[PDB]
Amino acid sequence: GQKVHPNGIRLGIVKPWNSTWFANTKEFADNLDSDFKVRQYLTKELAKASVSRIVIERPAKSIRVTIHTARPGIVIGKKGEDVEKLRKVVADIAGVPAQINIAEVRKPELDAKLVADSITSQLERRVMFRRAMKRAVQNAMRLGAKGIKVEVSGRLGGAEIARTEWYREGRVPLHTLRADIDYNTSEAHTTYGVIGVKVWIFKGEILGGMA
Amino acid sequence: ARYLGPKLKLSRREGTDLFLKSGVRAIDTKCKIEQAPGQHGARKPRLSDYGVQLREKQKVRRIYGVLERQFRNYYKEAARLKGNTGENLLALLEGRLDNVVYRMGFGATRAEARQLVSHKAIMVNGRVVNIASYQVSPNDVVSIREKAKKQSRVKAALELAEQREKPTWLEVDAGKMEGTFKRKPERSDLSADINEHLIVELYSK
Amino acid sequence: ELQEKLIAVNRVSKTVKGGRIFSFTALTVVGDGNGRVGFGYGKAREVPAAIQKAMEKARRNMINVALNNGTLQHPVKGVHTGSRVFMQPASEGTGIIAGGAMRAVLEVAGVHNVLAKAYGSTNPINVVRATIDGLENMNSPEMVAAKRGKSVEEIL
Amino acid sequence: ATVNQLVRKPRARKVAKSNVPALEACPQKRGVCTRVYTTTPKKPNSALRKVCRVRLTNGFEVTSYIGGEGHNLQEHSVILIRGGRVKDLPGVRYHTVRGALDCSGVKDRKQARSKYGVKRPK
RNA sequence: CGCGGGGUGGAGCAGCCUGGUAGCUCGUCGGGCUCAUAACCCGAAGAUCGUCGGUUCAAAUCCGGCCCCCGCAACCA
RNA sequence: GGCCGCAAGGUUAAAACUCAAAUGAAUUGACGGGGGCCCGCACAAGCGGUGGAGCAUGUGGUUUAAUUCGAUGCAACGCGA
RNA sequence: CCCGCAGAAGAAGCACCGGCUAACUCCGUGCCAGCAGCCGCGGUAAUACGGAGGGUGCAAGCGUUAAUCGGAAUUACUGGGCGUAAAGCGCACGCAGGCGGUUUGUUAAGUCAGAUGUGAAAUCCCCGGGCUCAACCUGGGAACUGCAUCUGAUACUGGCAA
Ligand SMILES: [Mg+2]
Ligand SMILES: [Mg+2]
Ligand SMILES: [Mg+2]
Ligand SMILES: [Mg+2]
Ligand SMILES: [Mg+2]
Ligand SMILES: [Mg+2]
Ligand SMILES: [Mg+2]
Ligand SMILES: [Mg+2]
Ligand SMILES: [Mg+2]
Ligand SMILES: [Mg+2]
Ligand SMILES: [Mg+2]
Ligand SMILES: [Mg+2]
Ligand SMILES: [Mg+2]
Ligand SMILES: [Mg+2]
Ligand SMILES: [Mg+2]
Ligand SMILES: [Mg+2]
Ligand SMILES: [Mg+2]
Ligand SMILES: [Mg+2]
Ligand SMILES: [Mg+2]
Ligand SMILES: [Mg+2]
Ligand SMILES: [Mg+2]
Ligand SMILES: [Mg+2]
Ligand SMILES: [Mg+2]
Ligand SMILES: [Mg+2]
Ligand SMILES: [Mg+2]
Ligand SMILES: [Mg+2]
Ligand SMILES: [Mg+2]
Ligand SMILES: [Mg+2]
Repeated sequence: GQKVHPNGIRLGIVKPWNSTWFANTKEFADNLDSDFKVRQYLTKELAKASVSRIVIERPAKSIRVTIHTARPGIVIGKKGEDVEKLRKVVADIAGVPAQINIAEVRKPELDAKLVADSITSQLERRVMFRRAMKRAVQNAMRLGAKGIKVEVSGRLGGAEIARTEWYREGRVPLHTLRADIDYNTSEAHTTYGVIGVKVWIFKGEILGGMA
Repeated sequence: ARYLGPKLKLSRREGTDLFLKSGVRAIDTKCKIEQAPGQHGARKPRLSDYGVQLREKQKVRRIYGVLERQFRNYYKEAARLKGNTGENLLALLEGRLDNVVYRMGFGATRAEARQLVSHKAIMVNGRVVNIASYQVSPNDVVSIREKAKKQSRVKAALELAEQREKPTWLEVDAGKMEGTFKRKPERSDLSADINEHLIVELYSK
Repeated sequence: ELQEKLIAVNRVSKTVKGGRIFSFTALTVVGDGNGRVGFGYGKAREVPAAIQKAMEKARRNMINVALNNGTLQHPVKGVHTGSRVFMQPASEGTGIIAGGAMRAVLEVAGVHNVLAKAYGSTNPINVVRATIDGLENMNSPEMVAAKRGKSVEEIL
Repeated sequence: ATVNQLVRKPRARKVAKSNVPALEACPQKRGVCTRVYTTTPKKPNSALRKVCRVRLTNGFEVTSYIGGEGHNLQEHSVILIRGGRVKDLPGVRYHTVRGALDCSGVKDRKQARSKYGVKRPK
């Protein structure tokens, strides 16, 4: 069958929104276009900075970006040079005065987006897909994830026939709404085509809800 | 007959040091001793039972400079002879005259020793012997004849032999340039890394 | 201390409603050289898991064999499903002359000189089991003297 | 099985016939190409395999495969044949010897030259 | 920087050579034991094998890089 | 070929040629106009329809300079749109 | 056979590299050309067809074919089987033949032990010797598993007697 998006089905219940601002129908679409532009530019720039989650937050006359990243040192660089460059570019893109904040992810082995990006990086660098996915699963379980599942799909090892391979350890209850399933995907553009990577990480269950 | 190709190639393929060069310089400095020779040298394929047996036999043959027919004859004689077959085979290979000359130290390499023996530089009991495969007997004196006593390569080889570890089963006088073959080298005197079971099994298929 | 070697890996199928499900079987033999030898057979969806399971099973369920100076004590026969096996105490220096699975089992067991031949079926699993059984059914001069109520000098 | 039964009637060795009876225990034999043509191979494979019907010096008329790319053979061409069948050709149990009497070596071969009668290039 | 050796639960030690198997003692907790401590017995917890990689069906082990630690290294007026 | 038989035939008993399998037991599925058990608007019990008419709409076909391309058992045909 | 002369000077090839089986990549071709001992390979990324580079194995040889034994316990004496895989006559009676409960005596045929004669030399094997070594030649032994005759043993088998 076809499974629902774990993040989308858990929005509001346990997962927050990435963009968090109010807008009337007059400015809704323009806000969406600008947010798309900002996220695209930021990912393209900080591809090698291990960025996990861009969070856009708009005061009525301001744009506040919050970059969740594993290595703040590289994104900020020398004192404030790189952040100021990013701030000025995002300001011109948005057309509004901008303010960039940086949140450090202390455990990049439990972040699904970072894990998927690392696997795709390894796949592009022509490692063995089983080796890469087993390393990711072992690292997450060692770091203490309640569960993790990783799936790779399409022309594995340059094979003419496409296949899907997946490894799960621990438990990853998808149907439990109150669970905390971090999920993200990535694509490795190998010389034989695209290889899709999906990662589920069950970190726990939030009883209190806490939206 | 004699292998005339690159010698470090054989050493790399086998993996160990076969002492195919004089030993003034490290074999790691002279070549990539770790990597196998060829386009696909970096890859290390897994060897099967027949592979390792063949490898061991090739190692011994390349070390001593013996082709398949002569080596097979050596094995046949060793099997026929009483006692341990592998030990007898090693004893015969040691008994070879070129090996004896190299052990005494009148040659930087076994090839150099064979060169001297072929070019009639070696007297055994006052008899000029020309065959490298000549089996030396116990209590045999082996001496360099006066024609070759002037060669500088013999003295350089003597210095290299002094550098090397001395064999107990021989007694060599460098001033006289002559050594006595006291006794057949025991298995304890011979190198431990060489395995004989593989050779015996390979030829006892 | 325990020397171990993998004899054979075989691919097998299950043929389920959807398609065919493949899995791997590993036959391994471990031994201490000093006389203890034990075989193991494992199965998993992947080769490394199967080999590790076989290694664990082989590490367990060992058996001691009475070795005389690194060789057998008397000619011994061994039988199983198809494998009929004969082994002879050859002289020192002959080496282990045996075919495949028997070679592996005897080498890890620690016997350095035997003359063996496998009659009948030569299926690796059955021949390993038959060889181990034959090694088990081999008594020493001390054992026969004790059971017969005599001294070793009377038995010779 | 019983030794008494064996004494009455011993065990009679199973005489295995040769698979190349036209050679008559000879390594090669000379013949004349009665006809040169091509044939379709057996089921799992496909090609136009070159074969010769050859009248041997000892009266036998056999069919022989022509190995290598291209051949100059024709009718009334004396050739030398050896043993060996082509499997996926019904009734062909002999090979022609390339580089033999009135048979040219394969052109432009650099490997297996000895098998195809090709002389060493300079 | 030159050469060599080393890095394994918190500490002190095996396991490295032969690629498959994380062990021993002290320390911690609990129980029994002791009136209790102590001693003794039984359990339970604790490394990811310095780290980054490479090889391989599979790496504490094989190879390389980096990080450190130690020994050796010729220089202080 | 021999022997036996009125005959039908019986008995003794090859070779050339041809293939790389033929077979025995058992294992997991799928299937059976095999067997048992169970469920679902599956049937049965009911109500309202479609198939007839006109028109709307999609498809096939035919036509056209073009009638853009795709979906086309259930699970395409008021589908992408 | 020895001594002298000159100068690396005159002297390396063949098969193979998918598994069995030690040794891999690229290019050309596209169920064609072709390969093949078996299993198979080739329909557009061929480690299996051709060429190249690299490698592996032998080497003045290397491959192919033919032939015998081996592996083949696949004619099984050593050393197999016959309920369903090939294999118990449809069933019985019975001659020749094969086998023979138990005790004693006797014989000495089988059996065993010893001795004698012979079993040509060469070949095979062991210890030596001579060709510079080896092949080769050679001294002495061992062996030639056998046959015959004689002298003994009498447990078993056979004969004879009860
Ligand atoms: Mg859905
Ligand atoms: Mg069989
Ligand atoms: Mg008839
Ligand atoms: Mg309903
Ligand atoms: Mg109805
Ligand atoms: Mg209608
Ligand atoms: Mg239609
Ligand atoms: Mg259409
Ligand atoms: Mg269409
Ligand atoms: Mg519809
Ligand atoms: Mg190979
Ligand atoms: Mg070929
Ligand atoms: Mg190609
Ligand atoms: Mg080719
Ligand atoms: Mg043949
Ligand atoms: Mg036979
Ligand atoms: Mg049978
Ligand atoms: Mg039947
Ligand atoms: Mg039957
Ligand atoms: Mg019956
Ligand atoms: Mg009787
Ligand atoms: Mg009778
Ligand atoms: Mg008598
Ligand atoms: Mg004679
Ligand atoms: Mg001599
Ligand atoms: Mg003689
Ligand atoms: Mg009697
Ligand atoms: Mg009697």
